[PDB]
Amino acid sequence: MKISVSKNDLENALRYLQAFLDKKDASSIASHIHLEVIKEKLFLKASDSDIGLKSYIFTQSSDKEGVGTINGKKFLDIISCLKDSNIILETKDDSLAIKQNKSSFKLPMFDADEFPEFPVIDPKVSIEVNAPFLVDAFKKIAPVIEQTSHKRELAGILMQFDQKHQTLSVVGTDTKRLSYTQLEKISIHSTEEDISCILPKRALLEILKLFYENFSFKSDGMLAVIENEMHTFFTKLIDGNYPDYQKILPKEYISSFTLGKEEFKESIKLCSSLSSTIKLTLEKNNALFESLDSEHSETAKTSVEIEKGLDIEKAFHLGVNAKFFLEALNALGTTQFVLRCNEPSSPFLIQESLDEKQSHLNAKISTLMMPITL
Amino acid sequence: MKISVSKNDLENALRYLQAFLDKKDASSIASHIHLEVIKEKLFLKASDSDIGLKSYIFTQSSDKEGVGTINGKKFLDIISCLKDSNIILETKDDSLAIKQNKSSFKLPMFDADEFPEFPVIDPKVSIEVNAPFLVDAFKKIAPVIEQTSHKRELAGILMQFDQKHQTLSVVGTDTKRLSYTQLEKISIHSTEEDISCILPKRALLEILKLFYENFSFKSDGMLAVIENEMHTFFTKLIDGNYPDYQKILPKEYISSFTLGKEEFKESIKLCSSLSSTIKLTLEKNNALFESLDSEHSETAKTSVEIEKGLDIEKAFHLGVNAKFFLEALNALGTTQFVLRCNEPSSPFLIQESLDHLNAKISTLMMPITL
Ligand SMILES: O=C(O)c1cc(-c2ccc(F)cc2F)ccc1O
Ligand SMILES: O=C(O)c1cc(-c2ccc(F)cc2F)ccc1O
Repeated sequence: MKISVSKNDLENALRYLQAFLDKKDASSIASHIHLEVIKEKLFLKASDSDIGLKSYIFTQSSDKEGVGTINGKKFLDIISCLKDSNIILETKDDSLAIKQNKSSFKLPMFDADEFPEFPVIDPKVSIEVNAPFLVDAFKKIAPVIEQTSHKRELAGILMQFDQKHQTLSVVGTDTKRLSYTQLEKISIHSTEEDISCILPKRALLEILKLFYENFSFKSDGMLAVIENEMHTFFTKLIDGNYPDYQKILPKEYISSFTLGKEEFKESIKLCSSLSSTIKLTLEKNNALFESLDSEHSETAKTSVEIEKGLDIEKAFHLGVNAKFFLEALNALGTTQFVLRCNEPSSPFLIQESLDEKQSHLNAKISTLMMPITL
Repeated sequence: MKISVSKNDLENALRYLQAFLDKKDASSIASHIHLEVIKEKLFLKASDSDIGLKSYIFTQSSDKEGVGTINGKKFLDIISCLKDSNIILETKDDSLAIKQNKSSFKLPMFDADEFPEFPVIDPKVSIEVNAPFLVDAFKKIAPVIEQTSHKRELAGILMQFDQKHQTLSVVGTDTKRLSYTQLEKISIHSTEEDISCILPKRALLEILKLFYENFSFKSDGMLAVIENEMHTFFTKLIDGNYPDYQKILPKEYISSFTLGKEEFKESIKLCSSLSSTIKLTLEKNNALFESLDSEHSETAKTSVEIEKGLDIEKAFHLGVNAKFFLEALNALGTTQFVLRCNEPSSPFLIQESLDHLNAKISTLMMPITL
């Protein structure tokens, strides 16, 4: 192996690959990145059976093609200490030499056959993603997903494909809040009419680092593979049947109040200094907030005026988890939000203002939430 | 007590007091700020026996004088979440009320009499600091002082006052490196011709957050008290004798090299990617750097051209600790540095080239063998 590459190209590829390495035992191949030069490209990959990344960068010059490995952490540390000019990488019998002007480094390579095979699938489902809407939905939904949840399938995010109606539904929950969206007019190529892929939280968080728009998503009902111009990412799916979210959603809502998002954030944040739960009191022209499960002797109260009068005969009292209410508001792209309610003891919905209106670039995430009693 | 104060003034004051609170036990008065209104001022204190800060802010309107307390962490959290308009603070029995228009809060107070009284000293030494030299010395030397030092007097920074010749010496060490400076022409008032104060690392760090120039330093040999227009700070001193740092320093050096600071920083940083220690080779027109305690078959090499020839016939070899060498260079204000050596196994010195507003820190360092 012998090549020249751009320092910036190489450093960037190495940063992304860090999260796929077990870095603590430097003597194990699990701490190494597999290297392969083929034609005018350097391929770098770090993976195991469950999750992995294969990246590539263009060579500036190419002299010998071949394979090798190198400790990924030490490789990034070295490159980040160099100038922004080309770097010469060259093997010397199970050792990689790294050269930039007057600086030179040797690191040992391991057997490249000890690296696991990068998997390849025959897809049952595939889409092209040319806009930010899907990763937006992933980013907005992620905070409600618990990796340690009891129900196996709730520890990841749900992607439910309806190729008949051309919708991709994206759903996450911890049983206390459920956040969802239904992305429209998605060109879904599938052998099945309805197929479900559950991505583990771990993999979801890596997808947010690696992709934005202009990538493909493919799956065979076992693995998910995602690819853009630079990267090929894969993860194993979570096996099982994610519960039907549409049967959990209430049919109708008695009341639907249009309220100020930032005003509600401020007030809830303010009251949550002393308590994880809050008592919300909605009147015709006011919203009152009080700390609820604070230690005794501690109180925090505030209110806010509602100019555009709510349809409230009396006074609606709702106990809410502060953090969960905030995160639901944080997932909304509008300046106002709709709070849809039945009784104080039953689930309530938080969603954007004009949620039925169609969007292109971003997802609209709605959140159903169990209230606190009293 | 009752007082209407500015949100930002109160917020800012509370942020500074956080480091002086033991926040983990909220049932302890160590987690509380002492509040007192007197005339046009709200005084806020956070302290124990060992360290403390007293601050104040102003009111413009009528108030009521009195005392009270409040959990300092909870108070900051509340005030940081409020709007940028006036905040009314008022005691109501054993509770502090906070009011900003539609927002209102009550928090339990503890007995203000349990609050440790803020110390007043009869100073045996005092200085007026009207320039950043001292805090500059503190900042530059602080990294060599380990707070977890098992030898007690080395856990703090030395301030050695020489009344007779108007010099303040400031010194830190961990036994592997010793960093020092002699601050000339300082108006020292003191009841002895020589006196020494050792400030704990803890306190040294807080001083850097609070003070810069235009402050007084005072001590009675037991507490240090530092004061500006805004704040009064104190700390307990570390008791015992700081070792004679002056007898440690070599009298003469066989070799003295004037070298580039940033180039050495870069080359050492580069080699320290694979090692904690480095082998330095100085030749007439070259400086070579190699990783030394790197693992089997791991190597990092680089070199730098020295345009102005060094004064050596045979190449000089020196093993160094990378991090200690870097921090010694980080303490220098000049673009070049003087490295002074005897044998490769003898202590070596780093200092500025060509040694009002900045202190000059020299660092003496034990080398690594081979
Ligand atoms: O099994 C469960 O108890 C359960 C509960 C919910 C759920 C119900 C009501 C609500 F307001 C929010 C939720 F996340 C969502 C999913 C789920 O599996
Ligand atoms: O305990 C010690 O032996 C000891 C050693 C030093 C010291 C000696 C030489 C040197 F190059 C650096 C040092 F910090 C400085 C202070 C000190 O107390």
